[PDB]
Amino acid sequence: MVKIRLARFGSKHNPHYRIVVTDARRKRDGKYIEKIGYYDPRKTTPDWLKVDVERARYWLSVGAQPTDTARRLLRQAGVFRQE
Amino acid sequence: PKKVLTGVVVSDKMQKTVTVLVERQFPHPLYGKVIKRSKKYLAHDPEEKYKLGDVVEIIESRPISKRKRFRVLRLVESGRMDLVEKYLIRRQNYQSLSKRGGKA
Amino acid sequence: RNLSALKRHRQSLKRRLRNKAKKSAIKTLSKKAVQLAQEGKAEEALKIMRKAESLIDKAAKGSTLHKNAAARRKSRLMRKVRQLLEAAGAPLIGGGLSA
RNA sequence: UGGAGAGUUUGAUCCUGGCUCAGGGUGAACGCUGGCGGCGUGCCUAAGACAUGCAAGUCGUGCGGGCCGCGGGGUUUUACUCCGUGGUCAGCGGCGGACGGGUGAGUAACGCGUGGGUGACCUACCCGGAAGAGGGGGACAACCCGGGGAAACUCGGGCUAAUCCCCCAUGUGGACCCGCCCCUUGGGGUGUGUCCAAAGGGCUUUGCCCGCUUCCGGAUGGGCCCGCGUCCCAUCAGCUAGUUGGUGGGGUAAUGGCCCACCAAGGCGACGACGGGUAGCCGGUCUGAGAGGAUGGCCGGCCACAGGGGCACUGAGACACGGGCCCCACUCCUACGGGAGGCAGCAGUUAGGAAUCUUCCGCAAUGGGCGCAAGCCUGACGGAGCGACGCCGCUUGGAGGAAGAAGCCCUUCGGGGUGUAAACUCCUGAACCCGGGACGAAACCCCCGACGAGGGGACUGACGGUACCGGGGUAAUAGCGCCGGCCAACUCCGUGCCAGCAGCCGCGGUAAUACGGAGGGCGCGAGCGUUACCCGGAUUCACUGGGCGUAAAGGGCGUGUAGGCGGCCUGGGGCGUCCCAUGUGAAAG
Ligand SMILES: [Mg+2]
Ligand SMILES: [Mg+2]
Ligand SMILES: [Mg+2]
Ligand SMILES: [Mg+2]
Ligand SMILES: [Mg+2]
Ligand SMILES: [Mg+2]
Ligand SMILES: [Mg+2]
Ligand SMILES: [Mg+2]
Ligand SMILES: [Mg+2]
Ligand SMILES: [Mg+2]
Ligand SMILES: [Mg+2]
Ligand SMILES: [Mg+2]
Ligand SMILES: [Mg+2]
Ligand SMILES: [Mg+2]
Ligand SMILES: [Mg+2]
Ligand SMILES: [Mg+2]
Ligand SMILES: [Mg+2]
Ligand SMILES: [Mg+2]
Ligand SMILES: [Mg+2]
Ligand SMILES: [Mg+2]
Ligand SMILES: [Mg+2]
Ligand SMILES: [Mg+2]
Ligand SMILES: [Mg+2]
Ligand SMILES: [Mg+2]
Ligand SMILES: [Mg+2]
Ligand SMILES: [Mg+2]
Ligand SMILES: [Mg+2]
Ligand SMILES: [Mg+2]
Ligand SMILES: [Mg+2]
Ligand SMILES: [Mg+2]
Ligand SMILES: [Mg+2]
Ligand SMILES: [Mg+2]
Ligand SMILES: [Mg+2]
Ligand SMILES: [Mg+2]
Ligand SMILES: [Mg+2]
Ligand SMILES: [Mg+2]
Ligand SMILES: [Mg+2]
Ligand SMILES: [Mg+2]
Ligand SMILES: [Mg+2]
Ligand SMILES: [Mg+2]
Ligand SMILES: [Mg+2]
Ligand SMILES: [Mg+2]
Ligand SMILES: [Mg+2]
Ligand SMILES: [Mg+2]
Ligand SMILES: [Mg+2]
Ligand SMILES: [Mg+2]
Ligand SMILES: [Mg+2]
Ligand SMILES: [Mg+2]
Ligand SMILES: [Mg+2]
Ligand SMILES: [Mg+2]
Ligand SMILES: [Mg+2]
Ligand SMILES: [Mg+2]
Ligand SMILES: [Mg+2]
Ligand SMILES: [Mg+2]
Ligand SMILES: [Mg+2]
Ligand SMILES: [Mg+2]
Ligand SMILES: [Mg+2]
Ligand SMILES: [Mg+2]
Ligand SMILES: [Mg+2]
Ligand SMILES: [Mg+2]
Ligand SMILES: [Mg+2]
Ligand SMILES: [Mg+2]
Ligand SMILES: [Mg+2]
Ligand SMILES: [Mg+2]
Ligand SMILES: [Mg+2]
Ligand SMILES: [Mg+2]
Ligand SMILES: [Mg+2]
Ligand SMILES: [Mg+2]
Ligand SMILES: [Mg+2]
Ligand SMILES: [Mg+2]
Repeated sequence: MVKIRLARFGSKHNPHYRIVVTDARRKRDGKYIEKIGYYDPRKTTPDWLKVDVERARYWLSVGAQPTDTARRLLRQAGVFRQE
Repeated sequence: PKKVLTGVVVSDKMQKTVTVLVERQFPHPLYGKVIKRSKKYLAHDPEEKYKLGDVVEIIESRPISKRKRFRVLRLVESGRMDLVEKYLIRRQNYQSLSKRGGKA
Repeated sequence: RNLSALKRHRQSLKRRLRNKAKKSAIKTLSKKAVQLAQEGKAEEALKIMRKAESLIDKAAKGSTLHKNAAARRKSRLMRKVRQLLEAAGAPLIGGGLSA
C-alpha cells in the first residue's frame, strides 16, 4: 500500500525520525510523498513529538496504513481521539 | 496544454502528411544576440487540405506514425512561396559543400 | 543450493499449460467462426461466434487474458463476422449481434 | 558584504608574451613523526577470478498426507479397526521472491533534467461506495508400485483434498457488435442481441472475525508521447530502403513502421545529418567578485546492468542478480554417456595497483515479507572493529624562578646567544584505580470499555558496565618543514663547476646567509612535508573582459550564394522585449 511510518534522520546514537507518508516500497530513508511530523525518542527538547492531525487524518482517509509505532505516535498526538 | 506551433508547409510530397517548418527567435545563452533557429515537423493532413506554402498552426497530438506526432490545426495565412523558396535555396546550396564544386 | 523459487518454477509450468490451451481454443474457434462467414453460413457462424465470445470473456476471468485483451479479440471478431455476412447474410440466429 | 598581486627576456626602459609562485579543494597516495575522544569516511586499478559461512521467505486460519510417539474407544480377549493428541518432514495451494541490497560495464539516447500531453493506457496489496456467493463436475503432487542414471536427476502405473481447475444458474453491474444522444480522437450516456461472476476458513458459533466475486471511485506506483536543454573531432559531408509517408492487418494495458502485406517515393543534413571519440544523467560538489571553469566521489532521484550473447514463460508487475531455456568463454565433478557454478549481496581470499577495512555483535530500535495472532525471516538496518583518511574537540602542565648554572654556539677575548628555558619551590591532577550507572522503550500482546475512542497492565537493549555522575590519583608523547629573491627567518665550520641543491629565477670555479653539518631563527603542530589532480590568480579563448601597421594575427584580388545587419513617417498585429497574478522549482546540501 502506501504507509505512514518513520524515516531515520538523526546521526550515530542520536536518532530523530520523520513521520512520513510514503509508498511502502521505498527504502526507509528515500523519497517520500509527504512529511507529516517528527519524533525525537530521546525526548531531548520539550517539543519531541509533532504531528499535524489534519494531514495525518487525510492520508488515513485514503488508507495509508500506519506502522505499529507511527500509529502509536499518531495516537498520542490525538489523531484518533474522536470525542 | 498540447503545444501549438506555427509554421510553413514546405512539402506536399507525401500522402496525408505535410512538412511544416517552424522558426523560433530567442536570445543566445552566452552572447546574448537574438538568434533564429528552426525545425521541421511532419504533420498529419488527412484531407490533403493544406498546400505548399500555406501557413498553418500545428498541434501536439497522439502519434500517427514514427516522425508524425502533430496534426495540422487551423490555416493561418494562405499561400506564400517566399518562405518555401527561401528554404528551397537553403537545401540547394548543399550541392556545393562536399569534396568537389562547380555550377549548381 | 536448492531453494523454493524451485516450487514457483514448476508451478508456472502448470499455468503455462492452462493458458496455452485456453488461448489455443479461442484461435481455432475464432478462425472457424470467421471462416464460416466468408461462406456466408449465417446461423452456424454466429453459433460458433457466440461460443468464441464466451471462451474469451472466460479466459479473461483469470489471468490468461483478462483485460481489454478480451475486448480487443472480441471486438476484432464480431467485426470480421458482421462485415463478412455482407455477402447476402441476413444474420440468421442473430446470436451475438445487434439488429 | 564584492575584485591585492609577485618573480623571470634588457647595460638600462616601455610594451607584447609564455613560464612559474603566493589561495582554495581531495575517496588520496608517499616520506619523517605519532598520545586521547566524537562524528564522518575508506579498491580511483581487474564490470578480473573466486574458497568457506551467511544473505527470501512465510502461512495449520486454504488442503490432504508420510515417519517417530502417547492417550481414549467398538469385542469376553486378541487380530483387525475408530477417535483425540505431541514432535518432525516435505507436497499441493496462497502472498512475497519485480522490494530491499550491489555496480556504473553499456548508453550522446525522451537516457537524464525540465515543463507539458494521454479522447492512447495499466496499477497486486491499501481506503471509500453499490451488489453478490445457488447447484454440479474434474485433475495433478503428496502417498503407494515399477523401471533408466555414476550423479544431477529422470520415466511409467495407481489413489486422493482443497481458497487447485472446469461446466450450469443468479446480472447489482461489466465487456462486444450495430443504431441514436451529448461530448469531441478511443470521453459520457442509451436501446435491442450476445457474452462474463464467486471460496472457503476461524471462532469466547445465527454472529461476528479473516477471506472470495463483480462494478464505480480514490490513493500510490508506472507505460507511452511531446517542447526546450545535455562533451570533443568537419583531418567525419553527405546519409537513409522499414528507409519516409498511406491503406489494411498483426501486437500490446496503450500510441506507434513496434511488426507484416500491398501502394506511393519519400525522409534527414552546414541550425552538423552520417561517422569517429569519450561519457551513466541529475540534486549537488570544488573554485570564482561575478559571469564563468571543473566535477558527478558520500547522500538522495532517475536510468542501465548481474560472467558474455539471445529468448520467452509465470505474474498486478520481470524478459527477472541469489527463476527457466539455448549458444559462447571460463572453473569444478565424471563410471566417457553426462552433469554442476556465476559475491557488481555481507564478510573474506587472490590478482592487479602508489593505494582502499572485520570471514565482528544484534534483530533492542527504524524499515521490509508472510501471518488473525503468537511469531518467523531480514549481511536492509542499528552498532562495534580496523586505517591521523577527513573534520571538530583535547593533552604533553600551571604560577614562582639568576644580571642569567652547565653543556652546545658565536666573538672585535670585553663579551653576546640558546634563556625563565632548565634546575629548584609550590599548585592543579591526562593516564590509571574505585563505586553509582543511563537515554534510545512503547507499542504489537493482554484486561476493562464494544474487537472502535479512552483508560489499566505485562514483556523486551546488540551497543554495554559503554556514555554521564561521584570518590581516589601520577608532572605525565613532539614532531615536521623552512631561513639568496619571490617569502616570515643569519651566523660558524665543512666541501671547491666536486659532492650536491633547485617551484621559477638561479647557487657551487677556496673567504657559499642557496650545497652538507652545527648553533641560532621562522612557520605549523598529532601532525608536518612531498607527489598527483581541479578552479584561482590568467581581462592567458576576453559575454562580463583582449587583439591583428612594426609584437602572433587582414584572406593575393574580385564577383557573388546562404546568413548577419538595415534611412525617414503612419497604421494593424503583439513573435522578441517588459509588467502583474498564478502553478512548478521533493528531500538533503
Ligand atoms: Mg488448430
Ligand atoms: Mg489496436
Ligand atoms: Mg630579447
Ligand atoms: Mg640581466
Ligand atoms: Mg625588470
Ligand atoms: Mg609576466
Ligand atoms: Mg581570491
Ligand atoms: Mg609508522
Ligand atoms: Mg571510526
Ligand atoms: Mg571499480
Ligand atoms: Mg565501490
Ligand atoms: Mg542469519
Ligand atoms: Mg486398543
Ligand atoms: Mg509445511
Ligand atoms: Mg538497485
Ligand atoms: Mg550529442
Ligand atoms: Mg556516438
Ligand atoms: Mg523510451
Ligand atoms: Mg492520463
Ligand atoms: Mg471495496
Ligand atoms: Mg467435488
Ligand atoms: Mg475424483
Ligand atoms: Mg493414505
Ligand atoms: Mg528410482
Ligand atoms: Mg498417472
Ligand atoms: Mg445487464
Ligand atoms: Mg465521437
Ligand atoms: Mg458506447
Ligand atoms: Mg447495450
Ligand atoms: Mg455463466
Ligand atoms: Mg462460516
Ligand atoms: Mg493514478
Ligand atoms: Mg515499401
Ligand atoms: Mg500501419
Ligand atoms: Mg533520394
Ligand atoms: Mg563508461
Ligand atoms: Mg576570472
Ligand atoms: Mg552516485
Ligand atoms: Mg564478474
Ligand atoms: Mg501473462
Ligand atoms: Mg550472488
Ligand atoms: Mg559459491
Ligand atoms: Mg601487488
Ligand atoms: Mg527488526
Ligand atoms: Mg519490524
Ligand atoms: Mg614555567
Ligand atoms: Mg597533590
Ligand atoms: Mg579532584
Ligand atoms: Mg516484538
Ligand atoms: Mg472485552
Ligand atoms: Mg492504551
Ligand atoms: Mg614538568
Ligand atoms: Mg626575509
Ligand atoms: Mg668531493
Ligand atoms: Mg610543484
Ligand atoms: Mg667556506
Ligand atoms: Mg667565492
Ligand atoms: Mg647556509
Ligand atoms: Mg633556498
Ligand atoms: Mg579566465
Ligand atoms: Mg592580447
Ligand atoms: Mg607579424
Ligand atoms: Mg590586402
Ligand atoms: Mg599574406
Ligand atoms: Mg544577401
Ligand atoms: Mg529599422
Ligand atoms: Mg531584416
Ligand atoms: Mg504598431
Ligand atoms: Mg509577446
Ligand atoms: Mg531543496
